[PDB]
Amino acid sequence: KFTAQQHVYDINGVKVGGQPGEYPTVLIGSIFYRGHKIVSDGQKGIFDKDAAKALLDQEAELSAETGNPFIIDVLGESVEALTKYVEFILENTTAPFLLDSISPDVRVGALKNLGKDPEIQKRLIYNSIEEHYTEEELAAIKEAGLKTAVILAFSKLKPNARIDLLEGLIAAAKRAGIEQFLVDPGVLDVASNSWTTEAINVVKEQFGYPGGCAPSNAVYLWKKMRSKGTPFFEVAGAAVFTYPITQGADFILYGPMMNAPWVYRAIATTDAMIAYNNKLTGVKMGTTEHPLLKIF
Amino acid sequence: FKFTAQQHVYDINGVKVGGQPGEYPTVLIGSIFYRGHKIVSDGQKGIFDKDAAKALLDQEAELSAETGNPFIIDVLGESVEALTKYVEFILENTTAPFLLDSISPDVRVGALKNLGKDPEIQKRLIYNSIEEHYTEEELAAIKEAGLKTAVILAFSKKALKPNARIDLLQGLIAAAKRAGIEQFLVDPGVLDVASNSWTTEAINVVKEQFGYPGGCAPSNAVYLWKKMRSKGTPFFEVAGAAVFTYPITQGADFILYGPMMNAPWVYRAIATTDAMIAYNNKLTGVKMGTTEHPLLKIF
Ligand SMILES: CN1c2c(O)nc(N)nc2NC[C@@H]1CNc1ccc(C(=O)N[C@@H](CCC(=O)O)C(=O)O)cc1
Ligand SMILES: CN1c2c(O)nc(N)nc2NC[C@@H]1CNc1ccc(C(=O)N[C@@H](CCC(=O)O)C(=O)O)cc1
Repeated sequence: KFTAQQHVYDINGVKVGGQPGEYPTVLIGSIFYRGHKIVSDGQKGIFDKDAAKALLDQEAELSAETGNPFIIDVLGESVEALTKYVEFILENTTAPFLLDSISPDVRVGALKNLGKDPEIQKRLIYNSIEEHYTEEELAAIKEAGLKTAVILAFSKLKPNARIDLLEGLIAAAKRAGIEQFLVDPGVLDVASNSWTTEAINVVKEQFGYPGGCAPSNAVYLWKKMRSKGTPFFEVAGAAVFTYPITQGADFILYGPMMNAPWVYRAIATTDAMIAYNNKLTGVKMGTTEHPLLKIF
Repeated sequence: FKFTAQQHVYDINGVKVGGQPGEYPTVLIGSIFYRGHKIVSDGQKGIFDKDAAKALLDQEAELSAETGNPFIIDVLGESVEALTKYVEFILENTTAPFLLDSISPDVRVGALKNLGKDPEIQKRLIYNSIEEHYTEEELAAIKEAGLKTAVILAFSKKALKPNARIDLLQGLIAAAKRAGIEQFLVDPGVLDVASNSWTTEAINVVKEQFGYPGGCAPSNAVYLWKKMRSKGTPFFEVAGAAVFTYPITQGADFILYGPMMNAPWVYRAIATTDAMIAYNNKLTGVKMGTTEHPLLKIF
């Protein structure tokens, strides 16, 4: 149980945040990532629409099974590609999504192209407000009327240098008109997932913002474990992805959506055990759509 | 160094168990000759496929060498004859310490008599377990054999809540000490998959207050979880990995992971959790007690 009153956000019906055991973990799957084989052209955003739709439908089916809500991590390396990717996601799921590029120019460029349909405001989450945020990003976010952003509380390493960042990143996000802050302290490698999780606990303990991370960042490149094949890679992946949840995290970017079938079953199990602690902490489940009431 | 109490680290025939989080790798305890282990043709006389049994022990040694997770064998028996034969086989076919494991105190004492005095028994045999309703005969049998390590099942129908379970110790530790036990592996018990969170909280209380190595059998309900197991591979294994790694994330020292056939996936999951926990040591100042650790092996 965290000292700070925990912020629970409703993003187009997706609840995220609260005391551990209050709400299920929100699972965030990546689509059109670098080397996503359904993409034939990452510059023009040419991709297999049948394959993309099949991933979105699988996500909805797994979400319905476990009670873990989903937000799509929509990656793009160009304004043209990310715009087409988001247009596809808008039409083919109801889920909220991350507008995700490592380039702030791609993110702002895509935002301008996507326009001012109120569906953008309701579903689009800015990924992310980072250490080197620009006044232009803040102004573009405000002009778009976005209310949720990922805050990437990461620099160049200890949890303390990550909190130092929160003018802070929260103050900057507030200037952009952001009211809902999804705090991501960043993940540098597999081993230091423990450092990230430490930063997550400070965020929830001190501020009560939802806290999460991308434990996916180095796991898929861990060839020594991945080369062992199934189910050895998947249980190692499960250990890494569930670790932040055991330390009270609210959301996980689990990497490529093709991994959803094993990720959801692992994360749902951790959620169920943590919610059983509610009986000792006095925490009330915020929803009956929870792994504890679904997976047994 | 999250626990207040100085943590006991035990050396059981070279297997280190205990410490502060990230100091030592998780000790993994696989079950052999469990009820409906299909390598047993006769559970009453203890007739088993010795080649299949040796293959499991050899696989355990290989996985242990790969990750650095040490191993103790959970030797289950339903009769004095069977458990005697199982322990005689384990003694000759591995160096690993082992749990003398029956739910019947009469079977545990019976097997102890059959095995009798042997410096190997005093070195490697761990009594599984000293329980709420222990008998004076058990304590006298344990002292006669000269055992120095026992599992303490800190569980009662009357003590479901974490604080209540550990209240049994002081008590169960006194009973063990009367039997000449010097090393206590505290197991608060696992009733179901969901209440592993309760078991893990009980492990935290033991380590916080007493500093005894704390562990459990998250295996107890996992293999009977039909809804998840019916999904098959790798869905059952990642769900089982979530259950088995959970106590370790909260500072537990050893896991009874169930049937040894599961060791290939269990070792890879637990080694990963151990590696991440040990990387925290750069911030707490805990010194890894050994270089034979997942953090230095799995990457
Ligand atoms: C960088 N990381 C991240 C983060 O840490 N925080 C936020 N908010 N957003 C993001 N977005 C992107 C990323 C999370 N998503 C990921 C992370 C990693 C991969 C990945 O490893 N892909 C593989 C190829 C796919 C594969 O091997 O299966 C690669 O080698 O690049 C794919 C997607
Ligand atoms: C009860 N539990 C336990 C415990 O909680 N604490 C201690 N110290 N020792 C023990 N020893 C026995 C047990 C831990 N080991 C286990 C737990 C469960 C199983 C198990 O579910 N076996 C089943 C399923 C076999 C299978 O489906 O693979 C069987 O039919 O035998 C097999 C072994």
